[PDB]
Amino acid sequence: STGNPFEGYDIYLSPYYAEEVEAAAAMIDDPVLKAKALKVKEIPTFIWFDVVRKTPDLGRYLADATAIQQRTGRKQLVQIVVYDLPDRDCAAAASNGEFSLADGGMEKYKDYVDRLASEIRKYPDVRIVAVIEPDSLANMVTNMNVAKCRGAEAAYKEGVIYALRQLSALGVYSYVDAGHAGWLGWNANLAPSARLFAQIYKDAGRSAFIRGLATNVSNYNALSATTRDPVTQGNDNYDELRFINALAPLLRNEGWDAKFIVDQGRSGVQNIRQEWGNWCNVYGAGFGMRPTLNTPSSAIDAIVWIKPGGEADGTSDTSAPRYDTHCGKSDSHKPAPEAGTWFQEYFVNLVKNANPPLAA
Ligand SMILES: O=[N+]([O-])c1ccc(O[C@@H]2O[C@H](CO)[C@@H](O[C@@H]3O[C@H](CO)[C@@H](O[C@@H]4O[C@H](CO)[C@@H](O)[C@H](O)[C@H]4O)[C@H](O)[C@H]3O)[C@H](O)[C@H]2O)cc1
Ligand SMILES: [Mg+2]
Ligand SMILES: [Mg+2]
Repeated sequence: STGNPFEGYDIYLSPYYAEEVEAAAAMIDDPVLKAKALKVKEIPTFIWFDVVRKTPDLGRYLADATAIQQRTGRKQLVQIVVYDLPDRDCAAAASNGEFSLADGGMEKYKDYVDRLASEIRKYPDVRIVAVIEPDSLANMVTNMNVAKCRGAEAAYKEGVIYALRQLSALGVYSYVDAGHAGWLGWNANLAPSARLFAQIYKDAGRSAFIRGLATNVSNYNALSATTRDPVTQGNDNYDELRFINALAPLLRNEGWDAKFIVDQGRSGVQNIRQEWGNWCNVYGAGFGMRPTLNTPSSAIDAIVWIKPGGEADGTSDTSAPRYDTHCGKSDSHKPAPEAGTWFQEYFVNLVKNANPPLAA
């Protein structure tokens, strides 16, 4: 289709996240904060498939969404994240991941995608929006000095193209991850990013199902900054809107008229980072701008909550195999559990600090 893929759809509410929120609310003693916590389970989030053992769960969500659709007659849209490349998260320790290129990682990744595809095939009547491999391509632009990233370059591109070709053949709408304003928004990185995204789009066959890009995944940038965050100094693109408005024309000239979705899940509190490159469980974050199709620009299909607030970005335990020093910074919330696991203290702050505030 030509238009906004989200238009006219009810957004399927993650049962995984609802259950986490339900249990989290139960542990909050403040009745006001408890009631606000419970509102969060009604806010649409993206469902991450960060491990291949989760692929059968996609079938379960799509069956559930299909049943809701058939019961109510209201079209359902399921939001998912493809996040399992071999040598994943190559500039960091926190979200390492289960596949290694040293151990048949590439083939195992294709199989992971194939399993995702086999579930989608069983439930063709539900629309799916997928974010493709957060951080992957952003690392390819910026971190070829990092041995793991340099070694992963061919596999990242191959893997992302495979996923895109396989999902596009199933009518899945993809948004390829594109870092954020403080990553690829820098003039050092814009043009090279535009070139890379255009290349992936091309090699993936230029399917109309490849709708565009996703920004600010698991990050904290403002969409449109009322006051400039001191941490953004030197970068003219100091919010996601500016980043996108600088990127979109470049990418267009490079052969792709791309549309955008923006994570605002943990963007409610600005001015909370000592450095812009600090990403791990940043202290005092709040739930941000709610998912909506009323965006400030025609390039932007939707504001979304891609990273589900409350799930950790990485362990702060200096003894743990996945310990990354970003997770030990003075402006990280500590002690933090393993990436992807529930982080109660952190969730409690997101609710309390939410902007706009959550209602009862
Ligand atoms: O003015 N100049 O002249 C000039 C010259 C060169 C410049 O270089 C740029 O400097 C930037 C910092 O300003 C760097 O941005 C940081 O890069 C990190 C990766 O190394 C990212 O971390 C990821 O974050 C993800 C969540 O978003 C995590 O999920 C993931 O695990 C984690 O790895 C940070 O967000 C991101 O902010 C750029 O790479 C770098 O190219 C900049 C300016
Ligand atoms: Mg500058
Ligand atoms: Mg992460």
